[PDB]
Amino acid sequence: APLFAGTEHRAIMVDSMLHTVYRLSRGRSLTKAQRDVIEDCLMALCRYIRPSMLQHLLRRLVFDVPILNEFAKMPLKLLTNHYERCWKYYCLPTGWANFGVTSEEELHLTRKLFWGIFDSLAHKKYDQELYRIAMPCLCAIAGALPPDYVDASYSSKTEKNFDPRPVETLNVIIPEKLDSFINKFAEYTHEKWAFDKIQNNWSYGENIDEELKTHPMLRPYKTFSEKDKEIYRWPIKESLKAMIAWEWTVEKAREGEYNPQPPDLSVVTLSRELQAMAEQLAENYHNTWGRKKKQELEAKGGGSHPLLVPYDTLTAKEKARDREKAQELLKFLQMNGYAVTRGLKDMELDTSSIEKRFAFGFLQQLLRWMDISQEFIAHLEAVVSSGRVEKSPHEQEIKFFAKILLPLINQYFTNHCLYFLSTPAKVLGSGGHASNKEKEMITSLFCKLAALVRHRVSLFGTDAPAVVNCLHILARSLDARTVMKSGPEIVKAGLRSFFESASEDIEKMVENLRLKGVGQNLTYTTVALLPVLTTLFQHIAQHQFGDDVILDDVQVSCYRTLCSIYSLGTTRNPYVEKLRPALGECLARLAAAMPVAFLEPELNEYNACSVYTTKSPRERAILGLPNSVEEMCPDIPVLERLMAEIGGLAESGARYTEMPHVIEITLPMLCSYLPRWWERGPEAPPPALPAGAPPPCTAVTSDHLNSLLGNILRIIVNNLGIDEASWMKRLAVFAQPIVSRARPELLRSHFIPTIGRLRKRAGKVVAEEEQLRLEAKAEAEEGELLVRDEFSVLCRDLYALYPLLIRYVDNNRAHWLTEPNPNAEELFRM
Amino acid sequence: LRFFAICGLQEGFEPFAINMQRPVTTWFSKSLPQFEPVPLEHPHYEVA
Repeated sequence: APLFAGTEHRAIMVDSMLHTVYRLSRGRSLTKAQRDVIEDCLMALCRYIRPSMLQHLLRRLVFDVPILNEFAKMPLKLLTNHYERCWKYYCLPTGWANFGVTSEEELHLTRKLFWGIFDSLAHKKYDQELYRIAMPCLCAIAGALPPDYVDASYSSKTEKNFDPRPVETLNVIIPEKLDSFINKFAEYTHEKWAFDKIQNNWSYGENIDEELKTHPMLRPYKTFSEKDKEIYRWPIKESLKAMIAWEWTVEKAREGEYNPQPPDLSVVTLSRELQAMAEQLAENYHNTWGRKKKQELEAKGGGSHPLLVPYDTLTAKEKARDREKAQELLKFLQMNGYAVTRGLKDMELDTSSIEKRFAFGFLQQLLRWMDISQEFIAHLEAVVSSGRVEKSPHEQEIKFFAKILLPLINQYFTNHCLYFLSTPAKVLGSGGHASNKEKEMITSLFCKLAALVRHRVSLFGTDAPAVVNCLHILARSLDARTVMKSGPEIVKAGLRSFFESASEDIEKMVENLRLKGVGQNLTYTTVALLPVLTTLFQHIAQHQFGDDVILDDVQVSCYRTLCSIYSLGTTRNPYVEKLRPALGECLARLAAAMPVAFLEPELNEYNACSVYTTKSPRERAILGLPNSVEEMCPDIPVLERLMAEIGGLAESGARYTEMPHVIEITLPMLCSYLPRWWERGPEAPPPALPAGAPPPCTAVTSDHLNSLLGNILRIIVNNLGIDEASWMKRLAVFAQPIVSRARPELLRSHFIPTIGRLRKRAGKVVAEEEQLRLEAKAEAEEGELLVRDEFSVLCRDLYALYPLLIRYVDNNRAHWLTEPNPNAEELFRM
Repeated sequence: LRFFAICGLQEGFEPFAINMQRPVTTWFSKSLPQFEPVPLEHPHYEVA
C-alpha cells in the first residue's frame, strides 16, 4: 500500500481498483476472515492514496453508507480515518501541503454524507455498536467541513438499489402549443447538429460515416423526411411530456424563431429558477437513460453503470454533459415564448448565504433537538415524580441526544471555537468569522442546555459529566459582546435569565450551607453551576467582554452572586470547609470580569458601566436597587479595609486555621481585582487620556499590588513547614498575575529571607539524610521515612514559592544584568 | 547591540560580525526581470 502515494498518473486504474475492492468487500458468501482481509486491504489503500483520488469512492459511499445497515460498519470506519487524516485538505482555505485543496463537488459530497448519516441515525433505533461507530465518523466529517461552507447546489427538496424511475412523461398529455414547440426545437436542434457537422467539416453525403465525414440526412427540414422529423421530435416530445407530468405550467407568449441555420440559443442566459429547472430536467433525462440502463442490467443479469447516480452526486463535467441538452431545450422554450414556471420550494432561503452556511444548519438542528430534549426531559421528570414509567417512549431520543449530540457538540465547538469568536474588525482564526445569526444561535444553545440541566443532574446520571463538559465548551465559545450589543431580545433574555437563575441558585445554596430540595441544589451547584459559571466569567474576563455583557440586570445578578459568596465567610461548617476552593475560584473570576469597582464605591460616579450611571434615578426604583451604591450589599469591606486586614493578619503571623476564609476567598478575589483596575485607574498607560478622559473610577496603583504580594509572601512564610497545607499551590497560582508590577525593593525585603529559610531547611534535611547513611539498616528505614516526609514538605514549600520567584526574575533579570546587583548575586547563591 | 548583554552574551553567542575589520557585504533580491538559460531541471519547461 505505501507505494500508491503519488500514483496520479494511473488515476483511472487506481480508482477502478478501489471500486473493485469495495465491491468485493460488499460481497455475499464471504467468510468473516475473508471479509476482514478485504476490509484491511481497503483501509490500507485509503491510508496512502492521495485525498483527491478518493473522490469517486466517496461518491459511492455517499449512497451506500446512509442506509446504516450491517454493511455500513466498515465504510463508517473508513470515512472516519479518511477525514481524520485529511481534515486540512477540506477545512483550510489553502488546503493540505503538496496535496492541494478540496473542490466544490468534494465539499458537497461531504455535506451530503454528514447530513445523510445524521438523519438516518436520528430515526435509527438505538444500537450500541452502531452508535459507537457512527459518532466518531460524524465528528470527523463535521470537523473536516469548513464552518461557513455554502453549498452551491443547495436545495430544500431533499428528495430521496439506485432508483432510475423517471416521471410519467408519456403518460401525461401535451398541449398543441407545446407540440408546435416540439417541431420548432426539432428545427433548431437538427440545424445545430448540422452546424456541428460543418465545424467538423461534414458534407451532405450518402451516409453518416464519420471516416467519410459525411451526413446522409443533411437537408432542410421540409425535405428532411416526415418520419425522421418525428424521430427527431420524439426526444422533445418526451422532454415536454415529463415537463407537463411535473405540473410545470408552460405558458406561450411569443413565437418561435444543407446549410445549417440554427437559431442561436446563447443570446439569453437562464435565470436561477430556469437554471435549476434545466438541471432537474437533465436529471430526469439521465433518469430515463437510467431506466434504459436498468433494462440493460436486467438483460445482463447484473452490472452497475459508472454514472448510475443522482445529479447532485454527479460531478460538474458529467452533469454538464446532459446540462447542455436540457438547458438548450429550456432556452429555446424561452425564446419561442413558452415561459414555463415551476414554483420551487427553495426560494424561502433567497440570498441568505448565512442561512446556507453549514454551521447555520447544524446549529438549527441542534436547537430543534434541544426542544425535543425539553419535551422528553419534562416527561421523564413527571414519570419519576409520579406514576413510574419504564417503557420510555422517548428512549431512542434520550439515547441519541446523550450518545451522539453531546460528544458531537463537544468536539465541534472545541475545534471551531476561533471561528465563532472572530469579528469583522478582528479575525483571530485561520479564516472566516461567524455571522451574527450564528453567534446568537450558539448563545441560545448554551442557555437552553443550561436550563435543561438545571436541577436535573441526577436525571442524566452518567451523562451529567458530558452535559457539563458541553456547557464548558459552549461557554468558552460564546460571543457575549456581539450577542448583547446587537441581538434579538429573545436571546438577550435567555442570557439574562441564565445569569439570574444562577444567582438565585447560589443564594439558596449559600443560605442552606449556613443553615430533596437541599440535596438537589447542593449536588447541582457543586457539579454543574459553579464550574460552568467560573468558566463563563473567566472567558468574559479574558476576552474583555465585561464592560459590554455585565450591565443592568446582569450586573445586579453578578452583585448578588459575588456578595453572597463573600457573605459565606463567617460560617465554619465542614461543608463550607470543603466547598471554599471552588467558591473562591468563582469569586476570583467574577472579580476579574465585573466592570464595576465594588471595593471602591466612593468613586462609582466616575464609572460609565455602573447601573447607577446607566439607569436613571427614576429607573432603579422599578427594580429593588437601593438608593446608593454602597448599599448594593455592605458585607464586603472597602479596598482600604481589606488591605489593612490582610496586612495586619500577615504581620501577626496567623495560620490557615485562623484565616481560612481570607486565604481561600478574599486573597484570590483581590489578586484578580487589583490587576484589572490597575490598568483602568491612575498610574496606567494613558493612550486614550487626551480625549478629556474623566477621572478614573478606581484608586489602585502599583503600591497596592506590591503590598498584596508582600503580604502573600509573608503568609506563605508564616505557614512554611506545616504538615498539611494544600492551599499553598492555589494561592501561588492566584497570586502569579500580580507579580508583574512588583517593585525592586521586594527582592531584598521579602524574597531574600524567604529563600534563605528554604535553603537552611534544605541543608538541615540533607544533613539528616547524610547521617542516615551512617546509621545501620534497621533504624535507617524509620529515619528514611522521616527524611522523606521532611523533603516532601520542603518540596511543597518550594513548589509554592518558586513559581512566584520565577516571574519576579523574568521581570527584573534585564535590570539586574544591566546594573550589577549584590542582592541578585545573593539570590543566585541561594 | 541593544539586547545582546541581556540575552545571549552569557549564553555564549558571539555577534555575527564580531571581529570583521569591514562591514559585512549584503545582497538583495532585485526585481528587474533578466534573461537566463532555461534550467536543465525546470519542473514545467523543457528545451530539446
